[PDB]
Amino acid sequence: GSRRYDSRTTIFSPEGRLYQVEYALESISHAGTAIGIMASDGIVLAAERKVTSTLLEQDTSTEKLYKLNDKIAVAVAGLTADAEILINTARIHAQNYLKTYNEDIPVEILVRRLSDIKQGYTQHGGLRPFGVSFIYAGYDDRYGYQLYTSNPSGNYTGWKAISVGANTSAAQTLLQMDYKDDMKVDDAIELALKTLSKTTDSSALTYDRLEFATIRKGANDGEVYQKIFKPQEIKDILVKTGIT
Amino acid sequence: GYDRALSIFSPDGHIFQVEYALEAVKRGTCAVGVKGKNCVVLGCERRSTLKLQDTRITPSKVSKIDSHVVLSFSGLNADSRILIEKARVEAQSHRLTLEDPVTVEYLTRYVAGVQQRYTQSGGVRPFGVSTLIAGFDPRDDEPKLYQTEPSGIYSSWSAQTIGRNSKTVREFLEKNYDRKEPPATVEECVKLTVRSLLEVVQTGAKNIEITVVKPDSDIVALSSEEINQYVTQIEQEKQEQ
Amino acid sequence: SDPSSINGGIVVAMTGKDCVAIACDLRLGSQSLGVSNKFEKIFHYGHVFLGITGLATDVTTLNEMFRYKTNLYKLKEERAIEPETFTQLVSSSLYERRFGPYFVGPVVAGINSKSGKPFIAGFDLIGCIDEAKDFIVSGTASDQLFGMCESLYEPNLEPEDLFETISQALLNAADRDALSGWGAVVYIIKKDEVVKRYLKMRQD
Amino acid sequence: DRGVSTFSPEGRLFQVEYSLEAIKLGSTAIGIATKEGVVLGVEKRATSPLLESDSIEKIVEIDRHIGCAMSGLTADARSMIEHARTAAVTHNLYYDEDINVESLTQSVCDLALRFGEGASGEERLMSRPFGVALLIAGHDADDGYQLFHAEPSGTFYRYNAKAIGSGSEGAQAELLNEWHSSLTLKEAELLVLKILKQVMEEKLDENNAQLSCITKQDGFKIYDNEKTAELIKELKEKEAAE
Amino acid sequence: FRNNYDGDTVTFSPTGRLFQVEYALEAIKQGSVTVGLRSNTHAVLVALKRNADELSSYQKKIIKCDEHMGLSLAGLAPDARVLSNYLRQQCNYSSLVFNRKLAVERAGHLLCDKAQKNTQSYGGRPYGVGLLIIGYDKSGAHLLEFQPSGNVTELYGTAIGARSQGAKTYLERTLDTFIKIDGNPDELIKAGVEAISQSLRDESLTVDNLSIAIVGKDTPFTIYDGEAVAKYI
Amino acid sequence: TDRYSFSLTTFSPSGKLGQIDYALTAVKQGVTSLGIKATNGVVIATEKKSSSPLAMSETLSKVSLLTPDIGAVYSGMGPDYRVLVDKSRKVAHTSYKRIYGEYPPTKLLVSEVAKIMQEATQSGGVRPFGVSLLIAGHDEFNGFSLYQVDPSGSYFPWKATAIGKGSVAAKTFLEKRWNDELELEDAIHIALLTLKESVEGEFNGDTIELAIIGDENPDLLGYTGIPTDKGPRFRKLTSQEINDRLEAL
Amino acid sequence: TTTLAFRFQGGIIVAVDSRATAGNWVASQTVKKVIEINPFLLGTMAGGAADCQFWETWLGSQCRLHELREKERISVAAASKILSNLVYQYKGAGLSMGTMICGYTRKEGPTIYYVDSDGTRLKGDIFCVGSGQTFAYGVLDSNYKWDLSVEDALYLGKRSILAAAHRDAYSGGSVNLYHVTEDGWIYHGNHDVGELFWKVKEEEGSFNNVIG
Amino acid sequence: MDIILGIRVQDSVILASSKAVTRGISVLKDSDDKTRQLSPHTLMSFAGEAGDTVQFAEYIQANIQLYSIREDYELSPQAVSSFVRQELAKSIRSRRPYQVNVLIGGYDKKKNKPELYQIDYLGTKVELPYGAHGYSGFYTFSLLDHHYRPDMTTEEGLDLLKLCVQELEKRMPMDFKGVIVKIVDKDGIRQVDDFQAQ
Ligand SMILES: *[C@@](C)(CO)[C@](*)(O)[C@H](CC(C)C)NC(=O)[C@H](CCC(=O)N(C)C)NC(=O)[C@@H](NC(=O)CCCCC)C(C)C
Repeated sequence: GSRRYDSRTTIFSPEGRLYQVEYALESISHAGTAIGIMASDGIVLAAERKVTSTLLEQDTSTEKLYKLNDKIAVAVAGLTADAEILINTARIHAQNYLKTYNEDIPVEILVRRLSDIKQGYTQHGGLRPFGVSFIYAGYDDRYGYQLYTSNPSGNYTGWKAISVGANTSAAQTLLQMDYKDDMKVDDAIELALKTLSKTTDSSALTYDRLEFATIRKGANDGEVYQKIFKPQEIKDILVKTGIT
Repeated sequence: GYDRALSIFSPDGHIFQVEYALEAVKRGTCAVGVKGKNCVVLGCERRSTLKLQDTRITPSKVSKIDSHVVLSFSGLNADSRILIEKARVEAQSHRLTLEDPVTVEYLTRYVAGVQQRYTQSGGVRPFGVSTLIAGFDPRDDEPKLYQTEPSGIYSSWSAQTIGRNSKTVREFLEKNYDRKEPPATVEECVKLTVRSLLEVVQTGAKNIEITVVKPDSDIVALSSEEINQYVTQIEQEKQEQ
Repeated sequence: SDPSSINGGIVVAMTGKDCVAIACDLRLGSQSLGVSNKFEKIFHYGHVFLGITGLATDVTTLNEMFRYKTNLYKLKEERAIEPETFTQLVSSSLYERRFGPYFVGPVVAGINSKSGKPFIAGFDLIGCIDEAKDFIVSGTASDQLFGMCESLYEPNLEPEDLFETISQALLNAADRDALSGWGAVVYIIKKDEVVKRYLKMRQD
Repeated sequence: DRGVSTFSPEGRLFQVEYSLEAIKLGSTAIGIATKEGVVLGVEKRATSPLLESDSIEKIVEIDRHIGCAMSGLTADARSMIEHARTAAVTHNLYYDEDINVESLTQSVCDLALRFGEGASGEERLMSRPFGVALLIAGHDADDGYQLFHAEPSGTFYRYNAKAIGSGSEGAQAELLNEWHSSLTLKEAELLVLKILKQVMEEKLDENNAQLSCITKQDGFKIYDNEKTAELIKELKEKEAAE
Repeated sequence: FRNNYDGDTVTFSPTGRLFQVEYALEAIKQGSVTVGLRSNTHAVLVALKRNADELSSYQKKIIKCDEHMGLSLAGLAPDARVLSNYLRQQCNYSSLVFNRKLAVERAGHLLCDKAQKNTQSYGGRPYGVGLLIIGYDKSGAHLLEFQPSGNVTELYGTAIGARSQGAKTYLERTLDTFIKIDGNPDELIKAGVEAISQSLRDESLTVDNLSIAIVGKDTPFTIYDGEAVAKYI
Repeated sequence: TDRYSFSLTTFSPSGKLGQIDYALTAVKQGVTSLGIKATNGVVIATEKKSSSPLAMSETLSKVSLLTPDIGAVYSGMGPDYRVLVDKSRKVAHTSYKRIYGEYPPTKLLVSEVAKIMQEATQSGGVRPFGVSLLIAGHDEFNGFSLYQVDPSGSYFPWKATAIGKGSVAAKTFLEKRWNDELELEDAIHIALLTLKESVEGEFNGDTIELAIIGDENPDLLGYTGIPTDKGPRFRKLTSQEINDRLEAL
Repeated sequence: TTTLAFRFQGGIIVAVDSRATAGNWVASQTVKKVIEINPFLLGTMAGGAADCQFWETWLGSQCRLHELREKERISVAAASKILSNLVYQYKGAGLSMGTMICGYTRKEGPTIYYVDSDGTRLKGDIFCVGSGQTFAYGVLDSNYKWDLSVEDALYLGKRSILAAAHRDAYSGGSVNLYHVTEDGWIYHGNHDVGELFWKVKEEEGSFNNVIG
Repeated sequence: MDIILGIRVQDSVILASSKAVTRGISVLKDSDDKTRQLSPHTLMSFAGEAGDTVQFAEYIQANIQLYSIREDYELSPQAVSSFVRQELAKSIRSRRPYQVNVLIGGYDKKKNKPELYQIDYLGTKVELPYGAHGYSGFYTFSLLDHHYRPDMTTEEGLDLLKLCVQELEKRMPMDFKGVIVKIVDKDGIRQVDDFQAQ
């Protein structure tokens, strides 16, 4: 029968490692780098697309940054195809929560549920795992600003600053060297650019290769605001830091 | 749909997938549990590999199953969330059909039963998790400590540890824990816990997390400040000699 | 017995020169018993305003539902729902429960953000779209409202004027209905701004 | 790979045979049947001294007249015991009588071959056989005191005496020579204690070994530690005598 | 060669053989010997029981299906429990719906058809047991042989199990004798005892070792064990 | 019965998804197709590679309409494209038109198609689709758009691109010629020239398939009456309409 | 039916009649309306005969299972809820049963639960259930003190049934008595109303409304 | 029906519940607590059909308790009330629908304000200063209209309740055997034991 062709995607190695989870994590370490830094007055998300073409459209494009919610957003590293399937449940889940409790979903409860969906493909069903790592950046009336990461294993953790994708080891050490707690948002904006600029496998770090977002609570509106930087805005902020 | 037998017997008589699930536990961070005269203490280690974390929101290693019973684990974190959840649901069901919170033995037996069930159902792999379940039975002031493992086997321990280097800490407890006279104080029982983890983890302010469960649903996790004081005293014990 | 007749409440919408107006009463009762003088019947999703009369649990549900559906829409489309389009989402949503309907009488009002065109629409409990240029009425005193509007209404009213006309329509209709009234609220809508006024009416 | 329920060229089921090898790794269990009662003994075998030995439940009550001793992968036995009790109590509900030991055993063994991968016949959802053997002891009106050995193969033999687990083959040649038809219950209790002592790795005491019996009068009892301690004391006195 | 064509019953060998079925047949040859034999009045089963120890019991080889039909087993005991049960329902159904004693020839066709479905579908292993079914329906006395391939054969007399070739040559030699044993059950049972000892080698058949069953015209299907078979030793 | 309830695309030690990598190889073997986006329109074009001089090229349409405002072209395996087009049309109704009474925006119908292809990457017992698609469309709120959809399920927006055989050399040709001030007539001119580098054989309206997303076509609607209905923006050019631009090329 | 159970100084008294009817036809005068769940647990029966008998025997089974499983005897709160929850699954199918579950556990002491097919479960000290509950309540309420002796408490229970047996047409036959203590239940006899009425009337002076 | 009253004042919500359980012609109990504690600062009372009444309440109780354990956090009164409403809104269009009218008395620890919620078996939720289910409303709603001020103390709130209870004992045909009264405030849930002859 079909027994012959079954890869057995949900088994342990003699070592006690999940083959498919490991090989999927290896896949992600090749995808474009994403960075999340959380400050005292907001959170920053940035990402780099792999290299692309001039012809490529940058205005309509939003491929690594996604809005999950009024107050939650995500950076993607891995297969976009896989990522959208999950992003769509994540959106449905938040709405379900809102329909039930008449309150916006707390950031962790959202993160946990996705990570539980991921864990599923790890334990039963004989299907392949989602080749996706997420950074989550959101706000709620309980913990305030939150930054999470989740990978194909279904494991999630909380961070002050984090990276997924390619060269995360190199990027983590650089953050671990320049990050401090009393940081302003616009200080964390600079850090994320510098970090990407130092791990870039390309010649130069240009606007057409970058995506940028902030989940900053307005210093006048006094409520939470999301902002996905449009090409022109990134072009402007890149001259400020000194990368032209 | 998918029912392929993943956990099966081998020529010599082993279920390889369960043995490999144990190996996942052996890789997990160290977890310890010791019971005193009037309490149970739970100790866990936190990795140093990546150090830009957020302990406010990162799940803690010790979780409440009910107001009176806690569960710690060693192994795959993602797998643990499934076990914890089922256990919490059964805690509520139990209060609802019996009008009484769960006994530690019962709750343990149900976590053990799930684990077993994944070792002889088609299409699933065993849980890469061993658990330590601790607490006090309703209206009872006798401390309880139980250990479960991927095979679904469970039993009670005066003291036990699981995870990486649990051999090192188990050897420590086997010579330091007296069954005749258990740790009489809450304070005395915390010291014995920290001392045992200090064999494995390297001078851990952040590296050791302690949770104390007392009779009648009195569960209170210890801060980095309090634990720090124990370690400060413990390392001064050696130098006097 | 009649679910449309247990809780009470009325809604009316009306168009003018570069403006729409939507209005409701605040009553939530159970037969003769007046229970809440606060129960509002208008909601908005971006610039699209919806009013619902009928069985109040269904009113409450359908609110939550259309918030759920517009939220997901705006995230996928990256733009706010438009009155014309929303109207269509309301119809298909109701007709989905054709043989077990929501006991409601929805009303849609707003201004197309692109074309600047004023827009109102009415529905029955199974999603039949009743599109009108002048006015739409709903609830336990729809008869009284139909007569009020058909008489008081004239086209191309100015924002200030329209307010007077719609309020006097609602008030006199609610005073001939035992299950409507107890307060009232009137939304005046312009392309740029929206103005919400509570009215002073009989409390019996 | 290969089918789970697949015959070897010799004519046996691969999964069943390997399962039998898992049982040889388990703790020793001994049953002896007499006209005064049936006796069940087990080795606790604690892996560490910190393990609380009386939480090793390798003897379980199935009904007031039927008891069970296990050997092998013991977590595998929970659901076999659950089935057993439900069979017993369910039989009592329909028939207002006590289930026959013979038929209770047969019920348990019916579960044993319900493994496969969506096979022909009747809905058998289980990915592997049980890795445990059972000794089922009891009493019914018709056939008196009985001891059954329940293999994961689905077959069940009746024994006058039976040992299962690590030291079973050595213990079996021992029980062969020792058992007679006119044994008293006290002689049987001491006989279980003697054989367990011989095959164990640890020195046998009231902590690492557990006794039980089933008689017509008091039904099925698990001996408390203080009771067995006094029988261990009594045995040592008698071996020293001759 | 054989290595690649024995993973499941769904696969044919290049020669045209089904190895999984053939290994199931081997389980019968390892089983304890049992024998059948009939005349026009009565059909008889004689079976040798196998024990594990001298402390264990001799596991039973004969099963009742209905008041006119039953069988003896050789091979896997659980598979005999499944198969005998089925025939018990098929006998039961014939009675309740048609007020009919299900004939032994159709008994075999039902066993043949049930066994066959296990040899063609993925996942399902063949049955691992052979059966000797004796009956007395509306057409006299019958005896059937069942192989887990599906092949059912109506015979006067036959044996299955270990060393069963000895008993089969005996019945082949004394055909003209035992078939004419009409009206005397005893001298048919005694003819079946002399058959099974042709397949003995090591042990002498004892009082808790022997198992005998009889059906016929004025006798219903019954089981003989213990001191009740003592006369035939 | 279907015993294939497990994934057929899995991860290899290196992090490659084998079946997808291979599906993409099949796309390079397929005939060249391209797409260009002007300020007031979009053009998609491909080559009709004929199986036999006896086959009628009209009966096989490599360019297809999905909605009145959305068109699709491909490189790779034809049969896989065909069944995708059937599903793409259906999904545009079930998941959108039957809900909102209007057609899905270009980006959302792409998104739906991507999903259908992604499931072929993960579901039990299926190989991925062996096609890359080019979707060209218009919607009131986005204007004109061009998207590329890979066997993995990924999608990228393009000012211009090609897929298949000579895609490498064709993308280089487009980079030279594309600007942000192009009219739709120019975009067609470039498209014909870019396709000329791929084609060895006959180059006419008989062996070249081309369609546009331009102005509303009132005379292609089929009815007059509703003022808010102005006709489809998808237009497939005829054999004759192509030859008209090839006479002065 | 008439049945009662109440709680006092020295445990629980349980008393029931023994009559079953099909309309106005007296079907039986010797029905056992008390199920003995175990040495410490009792259940009473009122309403549909089969519904009570069947499910309360099923209850007995469910309790034995709890013992085997948890190595401990089931609490009165719990045992009542096994029945209460079963009965609620069927709510609307037309089950008809008013039940009382009385027993002793160390955790709870003396405990009585009322359970009906409406799916109502109530804890209390005094309950009367069935066609003739009101007639029992009259005599029971008017003579109840917490500090009754076991002898007096048993009598009052017996007397309360008799009152109802007399007036209620759908009650009678004979009285069955029980006493629940720390050590479990004690059966206190089967008293035929035919002989009891004339014994009580004579010895007590009551029932002066009757000729004789 | 049973009596179920609630009143919100300045710093607390007060709930009053009929003590009687009556089946047919007999009062079976005169001391029934028609309430469940959902969380340390949220209390729910209930009246309706014989069986559905407790079964619904205990079901809502399990879910909120499971939530609190899972999140180590207490839901706001607004959030709990919404959850309940939806459970009943789900119920109404099912095979055999829950027949229960509830009041939610909560103190939002985050907002430092008391909250009261009336929800009928239809899932008709409304926030109120004072609330009543069933026939009880026909007497209390007009009494409270007259005597209620939003700045009242918990003490003034209890006087106002006794006055509602006296009116029901006087005019309503049922003997409901008095009320069990509970206070929900910043310190949790406590029971006013001596309401009998206060
Ligand atoms: C009192 C005698 C008052 O009825 C008790 O409640 C008594 C209970 C004990 C446990 C028997 N109940 C009966 O005797 C019932 C009363 C039936 C009933 O609930 N009524 C409608 C009045 N009688 C029966 O259960 C009788 N069976 C039936 O009526 C069922 C047959 C109908 C199916 C076609 C039998 C005892 C004769």
